[PDB]
Amino acid sequence: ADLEDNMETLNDNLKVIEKADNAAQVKDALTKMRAAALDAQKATPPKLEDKSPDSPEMWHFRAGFDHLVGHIDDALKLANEGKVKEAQAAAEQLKCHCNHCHQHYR
Amino acid sequence: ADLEDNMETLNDNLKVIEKADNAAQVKDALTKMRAAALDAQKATPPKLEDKSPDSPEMWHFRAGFDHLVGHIDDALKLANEGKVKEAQAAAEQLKCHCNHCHQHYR
Ligand code: HEC
Ligand code: HEC
Ligand code: NI
Ligand code: NI
Repeated sequence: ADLEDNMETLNDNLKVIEKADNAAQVKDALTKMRAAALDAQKATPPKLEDKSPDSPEMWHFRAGFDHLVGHIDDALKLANEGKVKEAQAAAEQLKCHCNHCHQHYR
Repeated sequence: ADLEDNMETLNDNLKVIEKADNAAQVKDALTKMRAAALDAQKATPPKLEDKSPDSPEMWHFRAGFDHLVGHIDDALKLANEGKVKEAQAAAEQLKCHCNHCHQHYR
């Protein structure tokens, strides 16, 4: 959808992952998070409306989603190994990506 | 100084900023962190000793310090413009940079 919908999706599924106790639930939530992050990367945040596409600010904004997606992919691999707790710990650590982008651009 | 020397400097001074009794101590600690990070950026982590200066792992390692230096510079700017409580709040967010790189390479 749009950036507000993608953001609550990300937040909702972090909670799902912390709640869960098996690999399938974690995998499903991470998969949902991955789609939301890639969709949000296409948007321009309101505080960067007139910035150029390759501007330093737009570059760092887009890079933040690439990096979030990379670490979602890393947590997905752990869940696919049956390493539930390690996948959950990796998911919890995604909050650093949320907070970093927010402090720049939210 | 080698890598774990720089890491001790980063660890000690991040704690100084949180506990500092005055603003001059915040700036001085941020300055020491910045120097340690730029030195550490020129190191090879032991888990990557088998990688070239061009490996994707060495690239992400170097970029982590670039980004940490940028955010130290942001906090230094707050401190230099007299907004030292804001600089302290920004320094607290630096721990995510530590945790992210450690997740990969520590
Ligand atoms: C940039 C690279 C971001 C990353 C990574 C994450 N978010 Fe985000 N978020 C971003 C912006 C620019 C905004 C402002 C939206 C606006 O239209 O002003 C937000 C906002 C949120 C919100 C609030 C939703 C709202 O309608 O205001 C939430 C709940 C949120 N973000 C959650 C969130 C989480 C949990 C993230 C990590 C998993 C995350 N975001 C990453 C930009 C970016
Ligand atoms: C990569 C870009 C890193 C960033 C950013 C930070 N650290 Fe780090 N740290 C990194 C590596 C590769 C290692 C292992 C070094 C080794 O030779 O094994 C470390 C290690 C530490 C340690 C342990 C020190 C030791 O004697 O082994 C500490 C206390 C430490 N790091 C602290 C630290 C802090 C507080 C950081 C943020 C401010 C931080 N590091 C960033 C790689 C990276
Ligand atoms: Ni990473
Ligand atoms: Ni940044």
